[PDB]
Amino acid sequence: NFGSQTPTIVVLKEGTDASQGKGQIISNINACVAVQEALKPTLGPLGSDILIVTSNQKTTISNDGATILKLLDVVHPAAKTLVDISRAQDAEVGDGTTSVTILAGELMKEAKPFLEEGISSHLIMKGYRKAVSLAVEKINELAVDITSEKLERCARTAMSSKLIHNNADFFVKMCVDAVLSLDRNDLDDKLIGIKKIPGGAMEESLFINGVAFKKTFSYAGFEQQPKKFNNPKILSLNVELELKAEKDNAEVRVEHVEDYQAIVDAEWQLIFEKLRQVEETGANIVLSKLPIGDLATQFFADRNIFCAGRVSADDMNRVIQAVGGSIQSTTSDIKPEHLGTCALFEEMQIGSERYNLFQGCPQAKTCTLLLRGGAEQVIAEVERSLHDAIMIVKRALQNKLIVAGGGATEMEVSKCLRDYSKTIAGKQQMIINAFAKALEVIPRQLCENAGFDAIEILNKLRLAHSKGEKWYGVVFETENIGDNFAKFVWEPALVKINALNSATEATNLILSVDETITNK
Amino acid sequence: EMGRPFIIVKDQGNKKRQHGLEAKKSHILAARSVASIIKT
Amino acid sequence: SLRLPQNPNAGLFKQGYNSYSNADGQIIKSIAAIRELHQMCLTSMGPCGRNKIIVNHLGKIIITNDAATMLRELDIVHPAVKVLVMATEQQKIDMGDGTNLVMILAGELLNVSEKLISMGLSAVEIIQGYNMARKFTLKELDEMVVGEITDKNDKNELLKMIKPVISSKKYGSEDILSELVSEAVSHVLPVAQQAGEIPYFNVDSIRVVKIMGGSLSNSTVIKGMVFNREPEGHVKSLSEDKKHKVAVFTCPLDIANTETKGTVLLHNAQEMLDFSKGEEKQIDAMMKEIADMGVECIVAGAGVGELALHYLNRYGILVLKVPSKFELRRLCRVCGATPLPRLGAPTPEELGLVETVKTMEIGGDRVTVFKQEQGEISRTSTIILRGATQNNLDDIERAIDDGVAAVKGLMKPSGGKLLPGAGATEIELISRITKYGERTPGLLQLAIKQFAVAFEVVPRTLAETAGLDVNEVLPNLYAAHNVTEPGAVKTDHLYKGVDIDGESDEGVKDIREENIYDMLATKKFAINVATEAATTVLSIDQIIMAKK
Amino acid sequence: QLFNNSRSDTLFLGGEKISGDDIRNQNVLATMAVANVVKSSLGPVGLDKMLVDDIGDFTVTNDGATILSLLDVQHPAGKILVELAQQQDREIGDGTTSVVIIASELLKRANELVKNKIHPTTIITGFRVALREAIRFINEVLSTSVDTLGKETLINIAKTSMSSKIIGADSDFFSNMVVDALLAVKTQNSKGEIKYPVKAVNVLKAHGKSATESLLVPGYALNCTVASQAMPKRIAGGNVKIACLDLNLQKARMAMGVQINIDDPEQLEQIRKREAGIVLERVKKIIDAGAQVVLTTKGIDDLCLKEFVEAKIMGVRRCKKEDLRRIARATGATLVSSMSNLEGEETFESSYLGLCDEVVQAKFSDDECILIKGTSKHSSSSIILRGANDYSLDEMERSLHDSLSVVKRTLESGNVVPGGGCVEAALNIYLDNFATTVGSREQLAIAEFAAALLIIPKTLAVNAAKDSSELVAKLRSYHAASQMAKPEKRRSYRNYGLDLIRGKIVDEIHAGVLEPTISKVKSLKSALEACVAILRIDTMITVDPE
Ligand SMILES: Nc1ncnc2c1ncn2[C@@H]1O[C@H](COP(=O)(O)OP(=O)(O)O)[C@@H](O)[C@H]1O
Ligand SMILES: Nc1ncnc2c1ncn2[C@@H]1O[C@H](COP(=O)(O)OP(=O)(O)O)[C@@H](O)[C@H]1O
Ligand SMILES: Nc1ncnc2c1ncn2[C@@H]1O[C@H](COP(=O)(O)OP(=O)(O)O)[C@@H](O)[C@H]1O
Ligand SMILES: [Mg+2]
Ligand SMILES: [Mg+2]
Ligand SMILES: [Mg+2]
Repeated sequence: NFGSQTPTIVVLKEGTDASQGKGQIISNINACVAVQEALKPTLGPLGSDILIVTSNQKTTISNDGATILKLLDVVHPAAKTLVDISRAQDAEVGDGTTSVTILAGELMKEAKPFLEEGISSHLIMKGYRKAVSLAVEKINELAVDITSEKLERCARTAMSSKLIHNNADFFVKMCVDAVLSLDRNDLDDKLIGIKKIPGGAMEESLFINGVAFKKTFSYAGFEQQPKKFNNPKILSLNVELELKAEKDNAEVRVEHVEDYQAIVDAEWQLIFEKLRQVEETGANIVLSKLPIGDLATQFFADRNIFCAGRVSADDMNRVIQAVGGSIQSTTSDIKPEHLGTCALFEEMQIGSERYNLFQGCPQAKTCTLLLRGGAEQVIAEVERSLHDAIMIVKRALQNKLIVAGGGATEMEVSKCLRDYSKTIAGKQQMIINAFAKALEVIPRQLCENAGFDAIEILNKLRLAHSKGEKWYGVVFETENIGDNFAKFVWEPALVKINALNSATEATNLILSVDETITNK
Repeated sequence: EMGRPFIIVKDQGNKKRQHGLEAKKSHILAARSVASIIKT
Repeated sequence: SLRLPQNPNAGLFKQGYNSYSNADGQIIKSIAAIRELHQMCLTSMGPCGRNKIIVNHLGKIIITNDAATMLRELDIVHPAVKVLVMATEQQKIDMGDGTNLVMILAGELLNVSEKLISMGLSAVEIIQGYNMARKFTLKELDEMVVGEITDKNDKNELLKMIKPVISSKKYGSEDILSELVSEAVSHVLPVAQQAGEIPYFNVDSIRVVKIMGGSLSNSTVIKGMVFNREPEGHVKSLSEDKKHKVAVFTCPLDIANTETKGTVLLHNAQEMLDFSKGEEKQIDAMMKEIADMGVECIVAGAGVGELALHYLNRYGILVLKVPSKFELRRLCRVCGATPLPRLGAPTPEELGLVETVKTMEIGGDRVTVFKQEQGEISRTSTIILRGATQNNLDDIERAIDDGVAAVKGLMKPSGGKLLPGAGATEIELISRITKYGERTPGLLQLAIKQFAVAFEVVPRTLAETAGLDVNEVLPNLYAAHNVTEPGAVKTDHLYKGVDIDGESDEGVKDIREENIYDMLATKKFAINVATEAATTVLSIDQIIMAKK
Repeated sequence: QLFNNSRSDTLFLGGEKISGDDIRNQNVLATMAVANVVKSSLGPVGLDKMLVDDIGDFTVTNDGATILSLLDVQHPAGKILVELAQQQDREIGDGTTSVVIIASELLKRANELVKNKIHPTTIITGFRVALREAIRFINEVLSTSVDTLGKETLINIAKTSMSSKIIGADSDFFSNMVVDALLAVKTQNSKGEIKYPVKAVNVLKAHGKSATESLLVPGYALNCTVASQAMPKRIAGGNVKIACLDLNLQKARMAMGVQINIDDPEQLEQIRKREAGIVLERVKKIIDAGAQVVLTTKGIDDLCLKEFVEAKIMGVRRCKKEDLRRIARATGATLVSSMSNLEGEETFESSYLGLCDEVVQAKFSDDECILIKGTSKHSSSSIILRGANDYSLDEMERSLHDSLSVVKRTLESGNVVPGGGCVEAALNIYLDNFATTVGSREQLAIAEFAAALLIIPKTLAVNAAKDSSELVAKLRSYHAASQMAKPEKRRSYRNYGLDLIRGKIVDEIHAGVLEPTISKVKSLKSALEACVAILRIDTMITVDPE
């Protein structure tokens, strides 16, 4: 009434998208399938890799489903569900992140023709939630207690689809002794830490019983310190050795010139007092987080005592576990029994970078590897393979289980599910049989990267489950299909358990959402 | 497209994608340009 | 003739001001504006309800079917819609239950009011029709109540309360989600039966920790609080048992500093030589009295200096960082400790008891385990929630809070007062108000009879979201209520309700076997807020907006 | 999809060239984008759609023939279904909705077949071998037009075409009008072969009353206005002579490009008087012949109007050329372009005049039309539609036009098949056992072809807001048991389809739903050629305009 315009009130602020109609939930399916299109060729040891360059011009080459989704910034609400299941699978088990996204996207693709029909949204989720319940119990039948036979086989299969997999005759030997240094109930993720050195060849890497860190700073009295110790004593200290104000405040009031000379001499004596207490204990190596000036470094040079500083907090945490020492935040409490040691100490230069080598300790929980490679991504991909391979043998120590891989898992689980759909329902049988065919995308796509015919393989898989039982799977070398138990290819059950639960939860989340609202 | 903007990743039109034989040919010719410089 | 007078004397107000009145169909447009966001919450109603995705301006995505949570991130324009938005938020705060009912019921009262206004009913007579019908509605709810919770804690009885509430929010598996919430409730209850003490409960006691990875079946209940923390000096499994003595300090551990111009004063070199060793003896003397009391763990509320952390590692005392306030406040309720600011020796009566403190890898990071045991029971237990996606972890946290809020409804009133579920509560009120509309002479019976028609949305929504025809299923349900009551007592026909999928044709027999019920305390405020929400919209004859 | 490919690396093209699976993915999206329209318009439960020209005018069109014609699609593969919907009108005239949905589904399910690495030639052969057995199976399951004693066919033939249209509820009334209209306009050629000249029935647009009160005109109705108002509005009596002339009755210039040069001024007037006198010489022969109605293709000058009023003759001007040809055969008149014969003399013969019972001009809602009824030589028919507005009659005009083409196929070929998803569901069970015999890589191609035909019966239940599974699952129960029904009628199990109103499975013969057999043969062959051409495109090259 205040104007002739009389505008029409809009319920939502301008810029809000629309929804409902027909195809809104279909838009979320095509978004996940398109993301799946990139991760399908990366499946299998013969698979390829994806080159991704971000807005910062940072080159990264990854076939991992978790790393690929971290590089790209996904603004699509439903497509971000594949990112969560990729990071959740990589956090616990570390392997199968590519298979989870491929499986989760296939469950949405098989549910696409069901949404176009009169099938309700909740009726589709009833099929996936019921089939995953019988699928987890089927994995327990696939697994074996394997208390007999006492890391070697599972570490070789984890390196597949990724670099150095052909070098598994070498790097796998270091992955076995890496986690064995970690005692049960601890299994520290930092102590397996690996440093990357640009340059060199990856075949020149070697195993070290302890942590190796970068100096990052050049000391004027560094060369005067011996680089070869026959029986070194490592002393971890949080003290800051140099000439500086002591605690949090600096002020000096001196009335007389005679007392002014004693103030300077007192500062030198207090700094040297902390230096004498270190020499009286016979500590050959001193590590500190806080900076250390050239005054304390030169004092340790005449005594043939090694000095170091600037070391990160994560590296010195590995020192205490390597030599079995302790952290002393003051120099007055240093006692002989708190100092660690090792067999020998030698400083070797690797790729124009000198490191401190800790090795030869009787009991050491620290494992640090030095990797080499031509490209900056080569040294990144190797540790990326080693970090994922250690988590496989890490979970094997808690529970020892073997499940046949190479598509053998999805074919045996889908067999018992087709029988369940035959006995009951017939309303749900269309959904259950679709779930059995949705599990077949993993063995089908994995055989497409090798150039083999998918029709000939899949037709020979279904009819062969009589005499093949649970261990019947695909063989790459002979191009034929044969028992994987004789092929020695092994894999823990924790990979397939979390893969079926993450793919079902991610699929049922989007199928239960028919509307997506984006403000602004 | 169905009539609504489809964007999976930020900076859609900015980033490009190479695949197939054309992706392999561009990588070999990129090394041939560097080789012929070093071979001299 | 070429240009209009363009509303002369419109310069009395700014050009951004607009006037909208009940005349010229704007009251109809306001009701039509409700239906835009009403259908959004209709598909989210019930156990088969569909969750919705809402992206805010910052990029955060919250996937939930709760009407109170969805309307928070949405930007509302129409003024009368904010009346409906703020009405659903009050229901979530007060009772923590029945949020989707207030959104749907208040929206249907305006839909049936469109026919009432078209017939010529004034806004005054329409308000009086809903107020007189609501007073009769609240009186019939107390007459139709069946059963009671009786004892506070039971293993079976908690499955008839929390389970039907969490069935609508992330349905999934039934017994898996019900056992996790029902376990944490039994720990925070003081019990102490036959003592005659006044029961007490806290809705913020139970905390849900979101941890990505794993599966829902791997979740468990922890009697203690779980934080993501890295111990400074060392990690200790504390296998030496005999429990522990723990102390909590809300103040940081460090030399007391003067609040004004803290400065080191050294007159001569004699005072400088003893200044370095002087500060070392201060922390040593203060931390020695704590170690002599047998305190193996110290909870700090701020940053602790390195000089203080040195002597704590000498006696093997753990160090915990508790930032802000509320995180540290709930720690003392677990062990039963009283914080004190000073760094001196704590009082032995104020020391807590925690048997084990463990650090293990759950979601890839080190978490500290405060879990308690059978004896020396603790309060404010936490529930570890494992999931593949973080979006599911957010609504399940609110789904557990809905079950925790249902426990609060067992304290203030005399009992639980279970009502028939599956929509049987709103359906029985239809036949009772219909008889009430005839008993009232005059023109006010038009708004009373249509007030019961608005209750038909509950059976129609549950039937539509279940994939069933509302034309076949709904009239078949009235056949049980059309036979009224026989010549004999003990009539079980009040348990008939709406079924999801399955064999349809009504079904689920009597809901007494299904064990799904509703809370009476929730339905009391759900009808009152929804009625006042629609009454406020109908009581406004003219709406004025600014700037747009 | 995903990120755009690089532009001509080492290829040196001025346009855009994309290769790989991105072409076949965009080709499916081209057919899926145009299908979602045609999908919801299929079946009696389908709903009309409104197209807007942005100029203020709207167009309500149910079938996908005009929808795809109006909607501009610049995608190269998207124009195939646009031309396919325009094609289906040419051969059969009906089925534009089913041919687009089937052809879009054949490509949709084939998108997963190429991911198997199966070559399209194996996919194409699998669809063609299954089609050769499908056409033969349709000829085995057809039913004769005999049925019971009475016809009981042509009435039910029109009711199937009236479905999906707003007049579908009135189909019982319009069933007798379409049958009686086509039987009147039938002709004979090829020494005994009966032909059906579709579009010969005039469709008139009138306002008022209702569609149920539309009267079938026993004869031809010409749409035009009376020349002069002084002419008699109604002509009665038997044997009404009608003259159809294609010659201009207006005064025209002498020859074309010549020039008239006059020397003696006394002849200036006499030469000009002859130019106006020659025109009236042809009118004098018409008046003496007794022609009551004079039909002229072009206009009529005022010189010829005064002679028609005095002689009580009805003149008509601005007649369509195609309209007068149907009047000549119906009334028996011979079309006269000019007055002449083999001899040098010029005269008019009475044999060129037609005969009918009555000629009357009716005026309803600003629409003036001359009703010609009771043609002795050859009967005719006309339908006057009544509706809300002109655009409401635009859909009713095309609704009756599709019904004339369906009845034509049943009279020429008496073989009909039941509707409601009977043919699409019966071909599935027949091709399931046939694919197992061939095997190899063609077993999956035939299996997907039988499942692609399921989109037609499933679309019926989706647009009806009912449960599709219970209707399709019970549908297969009769067809799967029909192949195994085995000889001995007691067979049954066949000719069953979905009833969308009652939600039950009943016999389509008793329900009155039948469809021509030739409509299934031409639809499956035309829908396949659209899918074959798309599956064979590896690379799309788009050259920018200069
Ligand atoms: N040597 C092998 N022989 C057969 N199958 C293998 C072999 N190595 C890996 N696979 C299969 O490849 C699949 C993917 O393995 P991997 O690359 O470790 O996970 P992702 O593809 O998620 O990175 C596994 O499911 C496994 O069955
Ligand atoms: N399995 C079931 N069968 C029948 N009815 C159910 C079922 N689960 C829930 N309901 C009913 O659906 C209603 C949903 O309530 P809702 O509005 O979601 O409460 P809130 O908003 O507090 O979550 C409940 O009142 C309950 O009676
Ligand atoms: N009364 C009916 N009952 C069931 N199905 C029908 C009925 N009428 C038509 N149909 C089905 O609808 C489909 C489309 O029919 P129609 O509308 O005549 O063609 P179009 O959709 O191409 O215009 C046909 O295949 C037929 O099987
Ligand atoms: Mg892997
Ligand atoms: Mg609830
Ligand atoms: Mg038709």
